[PDB]
Amino acid sequence: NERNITSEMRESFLDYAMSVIVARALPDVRDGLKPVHRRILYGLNEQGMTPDKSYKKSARIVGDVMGKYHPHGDSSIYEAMVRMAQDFSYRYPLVDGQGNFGSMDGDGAAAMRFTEARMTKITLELLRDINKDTIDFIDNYDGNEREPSVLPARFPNLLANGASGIAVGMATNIPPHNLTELINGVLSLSKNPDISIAELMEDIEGPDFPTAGLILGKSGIRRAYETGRGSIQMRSRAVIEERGGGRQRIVVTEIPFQVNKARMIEKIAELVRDKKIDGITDLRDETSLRTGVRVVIDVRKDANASVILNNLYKQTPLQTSFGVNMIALVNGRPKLINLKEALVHYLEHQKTVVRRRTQYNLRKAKDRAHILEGLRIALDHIDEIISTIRESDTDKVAMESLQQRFKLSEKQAQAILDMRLRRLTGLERDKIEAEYNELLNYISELETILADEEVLLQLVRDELTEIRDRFGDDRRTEIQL
Amino acid sequence: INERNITSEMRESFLDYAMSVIVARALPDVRDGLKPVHRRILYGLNEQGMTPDKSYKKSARIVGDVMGKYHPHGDSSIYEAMVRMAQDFSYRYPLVDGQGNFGSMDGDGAAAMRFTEARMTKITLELLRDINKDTIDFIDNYDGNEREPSVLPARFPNLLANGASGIAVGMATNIPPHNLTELINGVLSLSKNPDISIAELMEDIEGPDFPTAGLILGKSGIRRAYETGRGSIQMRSRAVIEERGGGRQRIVVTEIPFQVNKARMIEKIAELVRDKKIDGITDLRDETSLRTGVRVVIDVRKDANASVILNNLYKQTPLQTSFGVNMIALVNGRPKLINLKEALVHYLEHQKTVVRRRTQYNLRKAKDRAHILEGLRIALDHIDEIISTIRESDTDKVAMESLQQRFKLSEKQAQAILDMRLRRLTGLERDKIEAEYNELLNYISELETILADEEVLLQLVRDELTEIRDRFGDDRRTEIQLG
Amino acid sequence: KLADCSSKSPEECEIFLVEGDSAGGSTKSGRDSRTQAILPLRGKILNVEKARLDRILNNNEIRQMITAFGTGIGGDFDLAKARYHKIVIMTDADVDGAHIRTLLLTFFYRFMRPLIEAGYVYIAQPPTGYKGLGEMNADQLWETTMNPEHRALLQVKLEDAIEADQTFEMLMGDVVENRRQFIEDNAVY
Amino acid sequence: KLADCSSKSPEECEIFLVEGDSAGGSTKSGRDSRTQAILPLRGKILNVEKARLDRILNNNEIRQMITAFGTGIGGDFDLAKARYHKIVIMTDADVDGAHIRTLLLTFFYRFMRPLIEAGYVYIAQPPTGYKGLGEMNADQLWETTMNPEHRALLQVKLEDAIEADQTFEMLMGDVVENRRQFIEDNAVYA
DNA sequence: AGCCGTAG
DNA sequence: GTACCTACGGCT
DNA sequence: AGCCGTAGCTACGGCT
Ligand SMILES: [Mn+2]
Ligand SMILES: [Mn+2]
Ligand SMILES: [Mn+2]
Repeated sequence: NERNITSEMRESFLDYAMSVIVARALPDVRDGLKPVHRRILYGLNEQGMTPDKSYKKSARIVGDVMGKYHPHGDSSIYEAMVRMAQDFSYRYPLVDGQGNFGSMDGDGAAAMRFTEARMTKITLELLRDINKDTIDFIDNYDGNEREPSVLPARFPNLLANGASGIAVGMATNIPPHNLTELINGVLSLSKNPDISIAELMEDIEGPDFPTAGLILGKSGIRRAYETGRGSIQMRSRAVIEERGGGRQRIVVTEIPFQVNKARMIEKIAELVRDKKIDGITDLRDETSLRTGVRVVIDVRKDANASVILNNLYKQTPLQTSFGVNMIALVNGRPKLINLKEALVHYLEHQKTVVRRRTQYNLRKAKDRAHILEGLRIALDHIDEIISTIRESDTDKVAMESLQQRFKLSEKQAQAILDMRLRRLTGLERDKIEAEYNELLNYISELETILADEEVLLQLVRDELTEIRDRFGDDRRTEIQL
Repeated sequence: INERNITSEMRESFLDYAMSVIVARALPDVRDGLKPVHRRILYGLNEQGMTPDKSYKKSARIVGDVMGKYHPHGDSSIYEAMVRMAQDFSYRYPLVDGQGNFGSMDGDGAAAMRFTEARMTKITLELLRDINKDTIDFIDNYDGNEREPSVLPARFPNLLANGASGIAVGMATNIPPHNLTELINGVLSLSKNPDISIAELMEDIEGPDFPTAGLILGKSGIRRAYETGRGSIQMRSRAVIEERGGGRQRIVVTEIPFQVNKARMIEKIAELVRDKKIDGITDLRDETSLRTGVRVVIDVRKDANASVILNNLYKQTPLQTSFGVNMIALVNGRPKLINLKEALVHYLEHQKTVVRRRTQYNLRKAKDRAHILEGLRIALDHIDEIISTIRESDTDKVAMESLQQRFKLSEKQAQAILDMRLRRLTGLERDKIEAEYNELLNYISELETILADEEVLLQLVRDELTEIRDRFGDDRRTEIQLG
Repeated sequence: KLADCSSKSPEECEIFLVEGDSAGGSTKSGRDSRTQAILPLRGKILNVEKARLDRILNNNEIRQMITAFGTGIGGDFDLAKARYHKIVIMTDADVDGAHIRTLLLTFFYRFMRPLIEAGYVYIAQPPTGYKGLGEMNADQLWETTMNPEHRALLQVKLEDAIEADQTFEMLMGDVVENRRQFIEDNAVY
Repeated sequence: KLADCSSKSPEECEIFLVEGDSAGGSTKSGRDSRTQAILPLRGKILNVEKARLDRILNNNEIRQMITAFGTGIGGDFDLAKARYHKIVIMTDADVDGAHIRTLLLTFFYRFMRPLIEAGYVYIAQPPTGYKGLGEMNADQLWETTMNPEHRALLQVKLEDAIEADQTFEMLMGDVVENRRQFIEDNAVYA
């Protein structure tokens, strides 16, 4: 009937602010994903978009995600999927894209209609054991679908691919890291819960950008890992070389992370034009898919190229800082976290995933073993089984008679009635016996894991080591002292 | 190889494009009255299980599915085509049941495909009826990863019912919508007399029937269009002159001509008043509402003749619009200017083929099932020997051959016995198999009777058309005034 | 973008400020074109609390609202020159719809304050749920939100001017920390 | 919209007129930015045979092509002022791509006729199939259509000027009947 | 004229 | 076929 | 000052 403007403002703004914080701009500490990214990857998993299968139209993927889980603009979903396919944006790309998916020059991807996409091999590790009761599922926006609250994330994705999100009252800026370094850090933490940031830094040297480049000093890295906030100076990989006739040039082969190459070139061109920099005769972008990134700055004869390079670092994005602000959703709430807290929350998620997977595999093995026990009784007394079914007028009568005579459960009797005549052949008979013996050994193996917390932790360690050996790569960004 | 003559390049490239627009874009097929985009939408809805009993699905999901599987063109082309099929002012018999803003008569477009939802209408089930009963030929899709229909069974005459309008290369098409009761009655009259004249067919089909209703001036334009495939039909708005108080009058328009934009028509009246090209108008309001329907009010100046103003509005504004009939449809994969009889003749021939091919399919299916039941009959009569034959066999292949030799069974019969679940061995199953066999032999005989007589087949086509007419047939909307 | 009403008497006329062009076209069909006007807003409108006067007066969405209301702004505001006695905020029953509402209330409080004081500013109450305005039919938008017979309008009331000034400065102002402190104190996870 | 090349020597420079902005950005990455230039065209180009001179000179796509080629038009055409010795028509291997090609050849024949005569106009040969240019990767577009080492370019040749004038008037002119008669006579429905 | 409806 | 208005925080 | 990243025009034919 009536509404006070102060109460209306406070309630409406708080409702929006909270939604951007917990359901839009901030990633979860466990899988390193924002709701849009998680819905894309889960969408790809439900659509069967694994790396072994053929690429599917991006418009079909986006549309499916939009209708089933993400009730927002198609451009928001598509541009998020595009970023996950760019090897200059993602240190470990999550989407394998076909067609124009953009460039370092800020050129966008081709329209949704033209591009195609699927999962990368590393994304299988993010979705590994999702249908094995490892994570809690929640109702979707309209209650017609089920979606994951968090992905199992068998590799530390938050720190690996990083994050950048502008929320309300706060923001986040987590840089990407090297996977070999991160897993080694998790393994060191799993062996010592009282490990210091300094000790963890022996494994994790600092951020590792997909665009490589250089990092100036360790003080900024240290401040960020200890407090969650710090300034990291990024530098382009540039060298001074001769070009003939006693003349020199500056050759840039790597640029800082998130820096637009074309925009950086225009800023150098602007400085030359406005005469704010001296000694530059030419500026060309010799970058190609064959030679890689190559920006050439021709230096005037007898002019000091090292002075020009130093001035370019001061006046252009050739040197750019990364303002670290590690804010992630911890227990559904925003929190400024240090390097240890990020690894601690991740390791706890892995222990839970592996435990819940082992518990699920035990329940399903025990259920299947119960069914095979019924089928084994059925084959041992098949002549009696057949006659019991034949004497029965209905399926319900056959069910009750089988349960009574052969001490079977409802599920066991049902499985016997569902048994096809071809299961009575020698090869199919031995198949039931072979599966059952294997299952008893498997039940014992899973029970051993659940009986010891150290065996469970070692299984987490072993599975992380396997991912490290398969997906772990060399460090790209050089940390200069 | 290295060179190309500009004349040869132009002739080949333009012909390749022209032919594609003609046979695979802008022209409808005479049999189902659909263009490739519309057929792919309706087939898409059928494969996606988007029947009227099921819940609505996001338009973006429908469009995306059609785009990737059958239509490799822009999403706007597919969506806008699906939108028109859902508009009751565009389609005389809507083919798409849409949820959300699907547009209005003012040229107001539909909401973005991410907001709208869609499914089939009950009449669309008749377009797709018996599609999976070998009634129509299926073709490979654009990439060879899918199968699509070359034509839909179309159990009602959709070409004439919903009409068509398409701009191709070297030619165009403009077929108006018609009344379903009138069309089916016309088909039924043709089925009883192959030598029926256009004049006799016109006793059933009075003329076009627009979803926007309105008026048609005379029968001469209708006559020429039905005889030659080309003709000019004068459409008029439903307008009346009434008092508004104080000895003053007004013109009230409640129905406008087909494909005329209401807002654009109002602006053209406003432009004439402003430029003083029309005399006697004091006010112009659009009193149209979802509750009262279409209502355009033109206030007339006191003592001025309102009938004169109305007559001038018909001459100067789209209040009177002509429909240029040019009935070009794809006949045997080629464009052809067709008259009313040719459109009905080709349609009736498609129906005869559909019903024949359906009866042939149902016979093959029944004969196969009878053969399977014969094998199951043998299996139950000798079940103890069947079980032992399977049990003594090491592999499936050995069990298959042993069953075939011992019990005189075919590969299909032996396979069906091995696929038989233990629950099929219950007491009353032998009676159920015998009961199904006896009914199937009667069904085989019923279908064989249809295939043995062309008249019995034709009567079945007539009966099925009558059922659709009684269920979907409605009253005439457009009034044909003489003249 | 304005789809005005037939009546020129402001006492019976109502203007609906709708979120999105999709809902805009839908509301134009469902409305009573005699007394109801529609002004669609693209999406997120300019926050006047964070923007400079030159940027506010240059913004197309802001100008379209000023022209439609016909009152003027700030010191030049004339309540007797109001073209509609009902300014209805019609946004989606979601978090972004709530944000557009805060942005619209910020503009009215800082530039058309007597319009709230006269009880001319209202908030439409569309059906609650997962469905947005752009997803609704023209007849259901009429029956549930626009029809005076069945609609439930919330009249925007100003109780304490000092409290409101502080509320608009904390929530919509340039100072992030005070906004962050409000979120932390009132957050219910 | 023009993404020019590094070299200012027209003898070695090539301009690719690509169909769609999606294929435009893709060709911009795969190209040899030293000798190859890209001018993306939205889609369907203005038919100069049906349009009047004021409309032709006012069209953005037409203006962008004139500015890029730097030769001028009609009577003011200067072959020595050509900025590229290779004007490559790069459209999808489908019916609409064939149409854009006819539209582009109509403009060159009626406004830049000596450009065809000098053998400066070429037709790119992208991989045949269901896939369009916009669906292809930047490296795929380079290796199959843009790389001088593996590409197969069709040089546009003018044999009979009288025959070509009649061909451009019949296929692209305002007279529908002559175009309809051509379709009917040469139509193959096999 | 500029509009109808599938296409880039 | 294509586009450019806006919120939001933190760094330059 | 402005950026990061998730959100809220043309062809073609026929009109007469
Ligand atoms: Mn008229
Ligand atoms: Mn919304
Ligand atoms: Mn194409």
